[PDB]
Amino acid sequence: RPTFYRQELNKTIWEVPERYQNLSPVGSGSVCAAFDTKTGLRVAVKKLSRPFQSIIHAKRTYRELRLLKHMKHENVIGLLDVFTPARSLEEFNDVYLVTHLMGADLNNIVKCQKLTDDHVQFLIYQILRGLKYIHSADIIHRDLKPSNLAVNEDCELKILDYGATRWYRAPEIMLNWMHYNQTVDIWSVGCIMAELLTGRTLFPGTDHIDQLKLILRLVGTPGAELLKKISSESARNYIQSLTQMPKMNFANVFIGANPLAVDLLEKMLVLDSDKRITAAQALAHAYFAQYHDPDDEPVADPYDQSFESRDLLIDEWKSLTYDEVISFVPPP
Ligand SMILES: Cn1nc(C(C)(C)C)cc1NC(=O)Nc1ccc(Cl)cc1
Ligand SMILES: CCCCCCCCO[C@@H]1O[C@H](CO)[C@@H](O)[C@H](O)[C@H]1O
Repeated sequence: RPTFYRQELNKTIWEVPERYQNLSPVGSGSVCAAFDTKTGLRVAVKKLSRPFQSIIHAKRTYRELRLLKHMKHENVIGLLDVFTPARSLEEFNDVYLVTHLMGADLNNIVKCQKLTDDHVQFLIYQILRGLKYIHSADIIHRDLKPSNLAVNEDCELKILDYGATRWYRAPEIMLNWMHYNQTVDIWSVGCIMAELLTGRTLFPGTDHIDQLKLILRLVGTPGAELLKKISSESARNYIQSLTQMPKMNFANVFIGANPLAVDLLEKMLVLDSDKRITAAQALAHAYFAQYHDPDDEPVADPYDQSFESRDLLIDEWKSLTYDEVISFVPPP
């Protein structure tokens, strides 16, 4: 066990190994930047907020650790370290997660820089590349947005989840469809890409209902073949109540964009989640011809998610989380 030192950052208490120094708050779980004395690189340390307060927090904590420990991809957050100041399972109450500090997030990059088409190609390719991997483990991000994308000075990108958000969310979520295919993340990609192309939020809704109305104005109210799939009659005529919108021609919306980008946007921003391009299909799209390599777009090892169906006690979840901390092997 390393020696742990205590500190206070925004009234919050931080006990970390001496390995990490110059802790400076970045986010509020709360996130600090730090200097890793072992490797000489800048890291980000997230302290989990009250990780075992309820059964639901506790399962979420286990979920987070298990997830991060599995992610081993260039375009997805990777775990460098996980620690607790506790020496036993009995004292165990805090969890800290360590990852490589990429200098900025995608929102704080697009806030001034007008990106070129080549930027869009490369940034979107990377998002789709990490998503191909995430999807292959049967994981859905569910909250993809520019603030959940870390970018370095080479415009290399990693997908993570730091934990309006609605601006990038699939319409079938905001209407609790329940199901969700993995192309909910593809909808979010379309929203991001559109914004990288125009420099403007695509659907900047003021609230939940404005969000949906802005969406329908672009993509149109549901076609016959979509309505054909709606099990619930309540839902079916709630939809058939809303103003009947024609689908917009995207070429007439993204006026000066690369016609291949417009074509890809059309395949991503389809209302019917069954008709949406997948991550793997999108990688093979001609828009990314300069970046696509079918032998360097890897998929994930099998990910055992059976815990998700389990209903356990706080101490059980807590205990399983502790085992995962102890058994952690850092990357090379
Ligand atoms: C919950 N979750 N889901 C994912 C995906 C889906 C991208 C693999 C990633 C994560 N979790 C995180 O990305 N967590 C995290 C940990 C430390 C820092 Cl400094 C920032 C973020
Ligand atoms: C305004 C109404 C637009 C929302 C239409 C939802 C289109 C998605 O379509 C549905 O999505 C589910 C996602 O889990 C799939 O599992 C269903 O089988 C599919 O039919």
